[PDB]
Amino acid sequence: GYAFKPPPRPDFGTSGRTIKLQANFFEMDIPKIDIYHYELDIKPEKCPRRVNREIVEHMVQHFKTQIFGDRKPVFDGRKNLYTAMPLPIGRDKVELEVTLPGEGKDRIFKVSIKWVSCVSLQALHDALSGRLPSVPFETIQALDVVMRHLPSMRYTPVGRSFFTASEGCSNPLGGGREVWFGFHQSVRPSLWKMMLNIDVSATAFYKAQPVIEFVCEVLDFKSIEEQQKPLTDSQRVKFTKEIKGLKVEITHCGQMKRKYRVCNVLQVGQEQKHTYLPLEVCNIVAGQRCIKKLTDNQTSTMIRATARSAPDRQEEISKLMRSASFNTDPYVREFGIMVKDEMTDVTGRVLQPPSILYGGRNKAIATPVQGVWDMRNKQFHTGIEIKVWAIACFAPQRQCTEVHLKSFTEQLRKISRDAGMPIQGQPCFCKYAQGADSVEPMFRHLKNTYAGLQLVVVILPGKTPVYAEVKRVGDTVLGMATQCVQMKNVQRTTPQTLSNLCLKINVKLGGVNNILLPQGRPPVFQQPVIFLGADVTKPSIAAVVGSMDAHPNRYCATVRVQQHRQEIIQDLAAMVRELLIQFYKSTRFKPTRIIFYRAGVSEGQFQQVLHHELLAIREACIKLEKDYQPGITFIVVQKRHHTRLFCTDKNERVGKSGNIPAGTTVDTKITHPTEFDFYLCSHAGIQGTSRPSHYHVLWDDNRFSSDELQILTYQLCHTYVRCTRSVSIPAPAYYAHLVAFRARYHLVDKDHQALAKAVQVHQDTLRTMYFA
RNA sequence: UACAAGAGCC
RNA sequence: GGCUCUUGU
Repeated sequence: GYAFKPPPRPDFGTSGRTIKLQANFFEMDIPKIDIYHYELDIKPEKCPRRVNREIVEHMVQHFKTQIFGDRKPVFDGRKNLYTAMPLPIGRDKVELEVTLPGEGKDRIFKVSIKWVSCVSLQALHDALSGRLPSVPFETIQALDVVMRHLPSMRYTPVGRSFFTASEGCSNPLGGGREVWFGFHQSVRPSLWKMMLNIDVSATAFYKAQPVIEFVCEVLDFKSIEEQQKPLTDSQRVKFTKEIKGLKVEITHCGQMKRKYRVCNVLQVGQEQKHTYLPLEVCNIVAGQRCIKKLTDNQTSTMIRATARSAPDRQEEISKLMRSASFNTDPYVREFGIMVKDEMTDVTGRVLQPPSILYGGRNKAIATPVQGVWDMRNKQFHTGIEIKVWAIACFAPQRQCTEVHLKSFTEQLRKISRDAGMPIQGQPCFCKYAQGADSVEPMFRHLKNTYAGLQLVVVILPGKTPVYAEVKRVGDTVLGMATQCVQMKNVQRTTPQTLSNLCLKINVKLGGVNNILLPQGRPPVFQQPVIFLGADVTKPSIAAVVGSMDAHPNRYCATVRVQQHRQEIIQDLAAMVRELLIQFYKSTRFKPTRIIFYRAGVSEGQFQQVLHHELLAIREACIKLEKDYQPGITFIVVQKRHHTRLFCTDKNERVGKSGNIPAGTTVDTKITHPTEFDFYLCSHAGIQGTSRPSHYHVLWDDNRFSSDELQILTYQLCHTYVRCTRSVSIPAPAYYAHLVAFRARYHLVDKDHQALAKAVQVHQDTLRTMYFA
């Protein structure tokens, strides 16, 4: 039924200079054997995943000769149990009773092992060979979890990651926090091998040491003898918050050991048993995190403990590939899996960054220095005659101050005359309001008093719903376009920092700031073209931005509100109806090429977002004007993945980060062959960072060649408003993120009546922006 | 919310 | 979705 699939890729890329890169991939030889599948029905399910792993280890170490023998399984810690060899258990569902011995009451786990399937590895063989259209994910998770279970004992796995132990090292941080610098282990398909994907993770952990030192260090009370007088109930309530939910165990029973469960306060387990453990006998076994409670400065320095440069990331993943030694891993090499520790050789395509045209008096050309360029006193295309405008500071009055607002305004108009704006005069009204209570009479006063008001400036303290109320009022009620600055960019200013604000408020009303070179433009630009971008984000968010003209700066935005915990677009018809009628109003020309975008989508949701975000635009385009179906170039970006690219022996080291140069498209040998995709990194040296941006283009209507698509997408990265810094993701996707957050705030002041009473967006703002 | 880049947070 | 820091033009 789901025949509305992404098309196969028509042609590989050949443009630009070809580079031989070293990706974040590790070559490995995968055999043709079939991995079997078994299910674990665990009773009870109140125990966590680590307790399940310990009990499965107990029944291999206790019932070796009956279920397994020398053939041994591999384990996914919640339900799944895979094995490369044929286990001697078969169809027989043994409801094995795990008997951990105890003080009278033994810990009884009722687990049943049942054969489910024999997973054919020839399916993934046909997948990476290119003769299958789509790569299966169940078999890629089986190949992932082949290499989990032996490192599951040494590194306690949560999510799809690993949490390393202190291999001869130590780390204190304070407040009961330590960093467990493991790694995000993954495997991704390719052409030749299903090469491994290792990225460092480096998260926090709540250690594996008993609760005496915990009450020594977390409550900062190392001795209770000095605290002779007891405190109030607050330490008891904090004890109830923190101590409950952390598993302890006994060690006062000789060789007989077991693991206990904590649900009451320390009143371990039920109150009807005879095993109660005070603070002097509790021992916490590893595997406990995510129930953390501390201030965020430890989180920030823990983020610093992960923040590593790209050559440092090369050395760290190379050290991890040496020290963990997955070829020396016993059950992995018993499973027929061996890896190649050496970094791969991948063939890529570095791109010439396109020369842009800015208009104005000179109309000369500026070229990017590997994805980055500055205007540097070069006038843009269409400046806008700003005559009357207003300031409505909705921060408290001490923050937005008068002489600093005057110097911000003056340096804004002076750098905007340097960049080519005819800003006429000071703003007429500079009012200093308080908050979300009284937003409406002064907005009515600004609408009725100053006729033809062009822009209103709003100053905000931070994340607060006076912003939410002013955005809802300004884009639904009466209709002035609201641009918002915080004082953190007003108090400290640099010419870049306010030049980019003047070019945000340039396009806020509407105008053209940049145009690509007609010689440098792809042949899509010889026809009219609509650049579209979607975003899914307390009801939830539907928000889509489309452009206005062939000159790629003028856009406009739509907002709707949808039900929560849903990441689909369902009201797309009204959105792109408004976008294409505003295109028709803007240029008197129906655009011929649709360039769709969406930022931040899950990898498994692609067929459903294809189903609801291209059939909806098709039933909208039959509703706008008859015999009008422009070709859609649907590009779905990812921006969060564990797949990196590293420079070839530092041949072209750029920046202090040491990452790869900008535009380095890689489609062969590490990207998925069988579908329509490419990697792209349009970045520079920032913070110490290794990254691409996976532009998995999900639909091309007329099936243009991907050589044109990648250079058009690189240009569209260099058609942002803030194109002064490399924006890495083409412009309507990031506009869509802004307008998505806008729809989010549009409904916070409060079935769907509260939603339906504040969605009637005004006609005086849908021609303008409310997001940049 | 000048904008960007991304480690997780919890 | 959620923030919280670091480095930047």
